[PDB]
Amino acid sequence: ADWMPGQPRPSYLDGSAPGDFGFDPLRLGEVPENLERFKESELIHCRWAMLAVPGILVPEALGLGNWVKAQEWAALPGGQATYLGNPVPWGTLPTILVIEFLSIAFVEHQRSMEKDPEKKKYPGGAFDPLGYSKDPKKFHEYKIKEVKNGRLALLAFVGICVQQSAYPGTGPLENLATHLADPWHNTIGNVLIPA
Amino acid sequence: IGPKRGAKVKILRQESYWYKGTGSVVAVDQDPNTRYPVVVRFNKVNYANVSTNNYALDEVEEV
Amino acid sequence: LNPSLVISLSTGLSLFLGRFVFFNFQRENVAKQGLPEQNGVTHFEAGDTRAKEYVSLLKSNDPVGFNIVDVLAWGSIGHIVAYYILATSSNGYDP
Amino acid sequence: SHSVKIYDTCIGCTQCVRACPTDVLEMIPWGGCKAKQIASAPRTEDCVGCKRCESACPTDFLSVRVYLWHETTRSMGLAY
Amino acid sequence: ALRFPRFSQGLAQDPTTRRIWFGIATAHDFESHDDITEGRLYQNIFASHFGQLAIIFLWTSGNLFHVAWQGNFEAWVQDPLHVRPIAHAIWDPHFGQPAVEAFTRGGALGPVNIAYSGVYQWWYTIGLRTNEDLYTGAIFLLFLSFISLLAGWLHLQPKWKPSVSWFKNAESRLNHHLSGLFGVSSLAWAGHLVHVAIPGSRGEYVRWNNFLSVLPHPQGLGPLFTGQWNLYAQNPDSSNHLFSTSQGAGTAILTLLGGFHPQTQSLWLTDMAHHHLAIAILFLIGGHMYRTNFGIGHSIKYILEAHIPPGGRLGRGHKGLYDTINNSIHFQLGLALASLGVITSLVAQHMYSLPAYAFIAQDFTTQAALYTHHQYIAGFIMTGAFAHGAIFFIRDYNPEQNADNVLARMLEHKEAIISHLSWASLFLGFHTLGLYVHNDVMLAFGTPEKQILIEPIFAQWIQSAHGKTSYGFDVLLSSTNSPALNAGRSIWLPGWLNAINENSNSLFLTIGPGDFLVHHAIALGLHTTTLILVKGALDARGSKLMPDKKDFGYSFPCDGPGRGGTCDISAWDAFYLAVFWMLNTIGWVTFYWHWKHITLWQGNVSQFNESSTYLMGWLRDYLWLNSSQLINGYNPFGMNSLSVWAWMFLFGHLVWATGFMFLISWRGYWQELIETLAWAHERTPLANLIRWRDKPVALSIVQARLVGLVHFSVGYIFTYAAFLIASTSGKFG
Amino acid sequence: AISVVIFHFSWKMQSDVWGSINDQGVVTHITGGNFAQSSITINGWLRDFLWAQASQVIQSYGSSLSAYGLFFLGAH
Amino acid sequence: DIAGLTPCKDSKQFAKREKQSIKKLESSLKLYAPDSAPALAINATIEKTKRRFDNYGKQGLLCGADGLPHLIVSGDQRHWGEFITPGILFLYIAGWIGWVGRSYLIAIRDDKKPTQKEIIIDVPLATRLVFRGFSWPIAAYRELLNGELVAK
Ligand code: CLA
Ligand code: CLA
Ligand code: CLA
Ligand code: CLA
Ligand code: CLA
Ligand SMILES: CC1=C(/C=C/C(C)=C/C=C/C(C)=C/C=C/C=C(C)/C=C/C=C(C)/C=C/C2=C(C)CCCC2(C)C)C(C)(C)CCC1
Ligand SMILES: CC1=C(/C=C/C(C)=C/C=C/C(C)=C/C=C/C=C(C)/C=C/C=C(C)/C=C/C2=C(C)CCCC2(C)C)C(C)(C)CCC1
Ligand SMILES: CC1=C(C/C=C(\C)CCC[C@H](C)CCC[C@H](C)CCCC(C)C)C(=O)c2ccccc2C1=O
Ligand code: SF4
Ligand code: SF4
Repeated sequence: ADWMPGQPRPSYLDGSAPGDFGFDPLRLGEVPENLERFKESELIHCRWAMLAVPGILVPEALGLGNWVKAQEWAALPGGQATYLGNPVPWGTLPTILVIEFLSIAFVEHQRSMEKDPEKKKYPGGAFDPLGYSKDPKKFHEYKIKEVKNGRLALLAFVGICVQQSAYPGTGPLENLATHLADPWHNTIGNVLIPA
Repeated sequence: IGPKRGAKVKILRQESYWYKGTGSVVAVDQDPNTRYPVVVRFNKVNYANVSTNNYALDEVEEV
Repeated sequence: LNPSLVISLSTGLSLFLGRFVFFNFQRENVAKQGLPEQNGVTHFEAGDTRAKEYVSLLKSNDPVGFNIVDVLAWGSIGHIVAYYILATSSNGYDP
Repeated sequence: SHSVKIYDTCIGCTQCVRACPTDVLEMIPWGGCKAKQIASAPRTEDCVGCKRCESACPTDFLSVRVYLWHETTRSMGLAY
Repeated sequence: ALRFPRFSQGLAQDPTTRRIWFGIATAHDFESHDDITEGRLYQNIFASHFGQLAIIFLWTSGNLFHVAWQGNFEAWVQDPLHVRPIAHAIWDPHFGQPAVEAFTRGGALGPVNIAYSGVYQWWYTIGLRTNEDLYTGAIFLLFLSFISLLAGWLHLQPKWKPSVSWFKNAESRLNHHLSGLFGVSSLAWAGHLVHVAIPGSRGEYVRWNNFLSVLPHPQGLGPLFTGQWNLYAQNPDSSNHLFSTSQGAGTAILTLLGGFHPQTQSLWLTDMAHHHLAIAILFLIGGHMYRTNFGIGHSIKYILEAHIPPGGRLGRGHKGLYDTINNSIHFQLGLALASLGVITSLVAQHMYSLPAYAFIAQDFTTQAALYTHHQYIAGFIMTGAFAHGAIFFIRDYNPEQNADNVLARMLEHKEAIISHLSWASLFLGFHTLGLYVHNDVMLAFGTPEKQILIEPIFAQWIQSAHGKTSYGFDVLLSSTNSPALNAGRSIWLPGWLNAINENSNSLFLTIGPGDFLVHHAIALGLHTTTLILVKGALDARGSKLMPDKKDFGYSFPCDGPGRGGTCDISAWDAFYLAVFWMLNTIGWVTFYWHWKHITLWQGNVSQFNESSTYLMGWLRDYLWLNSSQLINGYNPFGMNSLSVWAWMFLFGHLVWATGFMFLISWRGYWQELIETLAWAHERTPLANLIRWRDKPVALSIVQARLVGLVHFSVGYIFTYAAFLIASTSGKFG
Repeated sequence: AISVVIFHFSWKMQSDVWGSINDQGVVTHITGGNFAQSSITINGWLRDFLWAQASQVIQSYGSSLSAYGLFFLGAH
Repeated sequence: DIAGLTPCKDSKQFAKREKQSIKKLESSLKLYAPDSAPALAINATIEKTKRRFDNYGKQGLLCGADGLPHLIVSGDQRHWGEFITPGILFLYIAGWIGWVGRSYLIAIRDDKKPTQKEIIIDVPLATRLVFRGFSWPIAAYRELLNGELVAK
């Protein structure tokens, strides 16, 4: 097993699946049909966090709004969503709320009707315009690069969420700023060890 | 026929005090008219203070 | 908020969803777990004469078979979503 | 009258017949056990249901079983 | 099949007095009658439910009628805190003149009983005002009683007898019961609160003759259909509202205020109207789940069949369970009794702490009787739930059609289940009793500071999460900036936080070490009672001591003195044993409820906080202290209105103790004795002429367990009710 | 049988025999002759005998008689 | 403080209780000559009463309105002496008793007539097993890991 040298890997994880480093200490994927669903579910999680982590960091580096401040314009009656400074001419709460439900539910239900298991996770066609999946050897290389970047993104999202939990209101980049103030005092040590 | 003397058999008759336990074969009645020919001894008495019972060939399993 | 606009937009979308986007899935699942059975046999087949499926109502000349029960079902969800939006906007709740 | 039944695990040791206080049971010839006899219950209308017979029986799981049932003045043991 | 038990020739042919007894006792066990069919079984049950409805309606009708005819309802409604409500007149020619005077109470012209049922507060709260109101209510329920008998009779006629297949249409009955029996009834009940009860509370008089010309809300249905629902909450009653007057009366019909109407000390009517409307919507939506005649909905069988964990830790999951349940009426009644038992306790717990009825919070004896009545009803109902689980396992369970499913797997590991209940009961008993006995000894030795007095910190932390500030835990609703506190600040939390931190109501009473100990007593009782009952159900089919028990049925005397002895080996006997433990448990819970409240009502909770940590405290400062007025209801110096309860108190002790005879002395002793009386009777001149038609015999083994249990239970209940009512009413808390 | 015999004994002696005599001969019995009008009902034995005379044992805690308090509860 | 209590060292009702208790004993003390055996004995109780009350105050025990110590078993680190700590000690001893008890039934289970060592203790064997209890957590965990602790 690569994920923990000297540890025997589960017998159903042989390293062929992209990102199969033999990690499954609870043996969740011992039921083969669950393993395949879990493969699909992991990629879906990976691709969302890979979109979100830029979305959480890029606007904080730029104009006002850490990923939590970008959401406090709703809730309280009023509604004045601003994209890149300009208040978008439709950024009221019920407008995007319906648009989000209708658009996301439609494309998510469409995803669920695919019967083929390999197209459930690697559909291709329109979503592979540049033909990156044409080469079978190169196809599998990008499969691993996808899952590894996606697991890193999921890991970053957890940090973002857990950091927010510890320093409410702050943003992840402000956390890094506060860290670089004096790294030997502004650490997770304060969180793990109060005062 | 039947298990050998001193065989260690698991009891499979459900209503038996020794069900799923094990005893020792005392004798196997060779008369083919005997419905329950395997005599088995156990080390603990049942509620009637009896320590041995007859079983069928299908009710006994060597272990 | 215009009530007629909210109600008829909600019902419109719900009816649209049930006819064009969710129809196959709902039909597939009804076929999957079909009529209720007692001891391996439908209530009607067992003698519950009052349990006869009303094939007359279920008939429809709609291309996909969207019938009057579908209109009642998806039309009900629309009215429920509509009146949730209307009542929720009628108050001045502050979280 | 109570029901009495004999099962073929019976080894024909006769202990129930001797225990019975109203002569419900008898031994009859049989080819199924070494003793070549099995119990029988032809007079259960006199059966009172004391179950002295079950107390006597050596088989792991009783070969004689008494199912108490409809009461009569015989099963209730009344002398009046 | 020619005399008394027409349904049992087996019993009709019994020449002894036993025939009469068992004819009575088995009349409702339809499954065991001569030549029952499945159809007749359902049909008899179905008609029997109509007869039970008829009795329920008839009973309510009499209560209404007797209050209208002989009660003081019209004076009570004009001064609800200074009039003892009258149940009915009493007319007893055994009374002496001092008993006639003492029982003449209320505004009545003769001896009466005072009602501890709470119907005055109930009927007043929902709108009843006049004796006439009560009369036409009684007549209407009399009509419902009659109609229920008409349908019962009707559906026992061959043209109208329902088929088995109809009784087994589960999906249709659920849809109708959820949306209709529950939903529409709740919706309609909210309609009554809005149209009659709420105007009544605001000094208006809405009845059938005028309700069409009066608006429930000035804006009509406009707001309902436009979605502007907030208008209905707009102008709620003032916190200074005087119930049944327009003083401070508002116009809201649907509110979410939390807490209590400050004068009545009970929930806001406009909150209860909103509650019944809201849950109605949920029942009405929920009643569309199951497939009937229209090509949509679920199959319960398919749903069950799908719920099997991949990985096999529940074997075949729920496969087969639809027909196991749908073909067994004991399974169904077990689930019914189990569920109704939970919610009967819920009723008792929630009604004392969140009363719905104006001026019932200050009617201390009523609150005591109502809590005690439902916790005992709930206890009996819970024992029946397991008893019919046992009966299910014997009469109805098919091992092969349940093979390897969650139900069969319970039987496979019964020793694991039973021995852990045994362990949990042993742990709770040793330590709870050990701790009380330690504290007692410390009190005995003048060293109360050496008690073990564990703080109920987990429950106190839950009370703090609910907003109670007594303990300084500052959690959730006790915090200052929890999102939970922020979200409800604008709605129900102002009225709720007020009620929960008022320490003279019953909402979330303050708790210390005394509450800790008796809660573990209660957990002991729940665990031990279920031990008896679970062990009873799971061994009903067979044990190693009796591996063929299923062939003998639910109740049989025993299996004789062989194999070491087998008294009390049936599942029926496990039930019989569990009743003692249930009566024990409810005793503990009701003692606790009462003693906590009587010291609350008296203004010194500290009497309970200190005397309850040791058992001499309960005996002396609860039972002995609170018996002094009751046992003087009559004495060598006269009597007073507590005379009945003093007499019933001793009556209860007598019935209970008589139960001990049937429980301790067993049959053979008595059969031989009766024989000498048979002889004596046939040898006594003049009496020789008379002859019995039924041979006298001692009671059956099982019969005596029952007769003893019934005596024990009856005296148990009558003793405690006499004490509960007398002690509380002799002072009004 | 023996329980009511000894109860009969205890109540009679405390009521009609035992007690303190005065300087002039005014006897004050322990329970003051209450046996005649009280011991003819079961309520009289409940109230005037058991409930009243149980006072001592249930308030014995904290004194040298407290071992009777514990035995009272233990025997129950 | 925790659960609205206050430290017994600051509690007025706690102090009152000690005072009423000593006064009770002094009412008996005054019956006897000061050299007498009862006087010494009642005085011994009095000093023990005083030691007890100061001890509970110095151990950090919280008191309720009743003036009596109330134990905090929730896990709070200021009160481990009230449950966690004596509880660990109980489980250590209880497991020692049970592990030793099982060692003896196992040691005699293959003997000729095993019930003979159950009604007549083989004391020599028992003196050899009595100290297996010292390490029951390690021994019981080890029999678990290699199929020896539970039967199949
Ligand atoms: C809308 C249609 C409808 C309605 C209203 C009912 C109503 C009823 N059916 Mg049903 N039934 C239906 C359709 C319907 N059915 C269909 C379609 C079928 C065939 C598929 C059946 C087949 C059927 C059978 C076979 C049986 C019934 C039975 C019953 C009765 C149950 C006993 C009872 O009174 O419960 C009353 C229950 C409630 C009011 C619900 C409340 C329950 C909660 C726990 C109580 C809440 C308490 C609340 C707080 C009260 C406040 C306190 C109070 C003092 C005010 C009830 C009258 C039984 C019966 O008795 O027959 C006579 C029976 O045996 N039904
Ligand atoms: C919905 C409620 C309900 C229903 C429909 C049933 C239905 C049934 N039960 Mg069940 N049961 C229930 C609730 C219910 N039970 C509860 C709450 C318990 C807990 C007590 C039980 C405990 C129970 C047991 C232990 C048994 C049954 C049995 C039965 C069956 C026949 C009963 C019979 O013929 O007795 C008819 C009884 C009579 C005609 C008279 C009985 C009188 C009772 C025993 C004493 C009443 C005392 C009374 C208060 C005296 C007052 C004195 C006064 C001074 C105040 C039948 C299938 C029996 C059976 O056949 O199963 C195989 C059986 O043995 N049930
Ligand atoms: C004055 C102090 C005192 C006294 C006299 C007792 C007396 C008793 N306790 Mg208690 N107990 C106490 C303090 C005390 N306890 C404290 C401070 C705690 C908190 C830790 C407990 C927690 C406790 C538990 C959890 C249990 C007892 C049990 C028992 C009974 C048998 C224990 C035994 O050694 O059998 C001799 C030992 C054996 C027969 C071996 C089996 C029993 C032990 C406890 C197993 C221990 C190992 C196991 C891994 C730990 C439990 C795991 C988990 C459940 C916590 C006995 C009535 C047991 C009981 O009630 O059984 C029904 C029991 O299970 N006590
Ligand atoms: C006050 C009376 C009383 C008491 C104390 C008990 C006690 C018990 N019953 Mg019981 N029961 C009673 C009345 C009582 N019952 C009645 C009236 C009935 C109706 C027939 C039943 C029917 C009944 C059934 C059917 C069941 C029980 C069960 C239990 C056990 C419950 C678990 C428990 O608390 O473990 C703790 C144990 C105790 C509290 C017992 C006392 C422990 C003593 C005080 C310790 C002694 C220590 C000391 C050194 C002894 C010195 C004595 C000296 C002479 C040597 C327990 C043994 C259940 C059971 O066995 O669960 C496992 C069970 O299935 N009971
Ligand atoms: C070797 C001793 C031993 C051991 C390891 C256990 C272990 C256990 N018993 Mg058992 N038990 C024992 C003796 C023992 N028992 C004895 C003597 C009795 C008769 C009183 C019981 C009666 C008993 C009951 C009634 C129950 C258990 C239960 C249990 C389990 C949970 C813990 C518990 O409740 O403790 C409870 C312990 C007791 C009630 C009393 C035992 C304590 C004695 C003092 C310990 C043995 C001393 C022994 C003489 C040592 C001699 C050794 C020496 C020669 C070297 C656990 C498997 C429970 C269970 O099955 O849960 C799953 C349960 O319901 N046991
Ligand atoms: C033929 C055709 C057509 C037409 C059609 C239409 C136009 C439709 C309509 C339809 C509709 C239009 C429908 C409706 C429905 C409705 C419903 C079905 C409703 C329901 C309701 C409900 C259920 C309600 C409830 C409630 C209440 C009562 C109160 C409040 C609350 C709630 C809301 C819950 C078109 C052109 C398209 C195309 C071609 C063909
Ligand atoms: C034997 C038998 C039987 C019987 C059984 C019984 C009798 C049972 C009972 C049971 C019971 C009696 C149980 C109970 C349970 C309960 C529960 C399960 C509950 C839960 C709860 C919850 C979950 C809650 C939660 C919460 C809270 C707490 C707060 C608020 C929020 C919430 C709501 C979330 C039968 C018939 C089946 C059949 C077979 C055999
Ligand atoms: C005392 C009693 C005797 C004898 C008592 C029997 C003969 C009962 C005699 C009762 C007479 C007929 C009076 C019955 C009075 C009842 C109030 C009648 C109620 C009638 C109902 C049908 C309503 C035995 O039957 C015995 C049997 C099993 C062990 C315990 C018992 C029990 O100890
Ligand atoms: S029960 Fe008694 S009488 Fe009937 S057969 Fe067995 S022994 Fe003979
Ligand atoms: S006792 Fe059992 S074995 Fe002996 S004869 Fe009668 S039945 Fe057969």
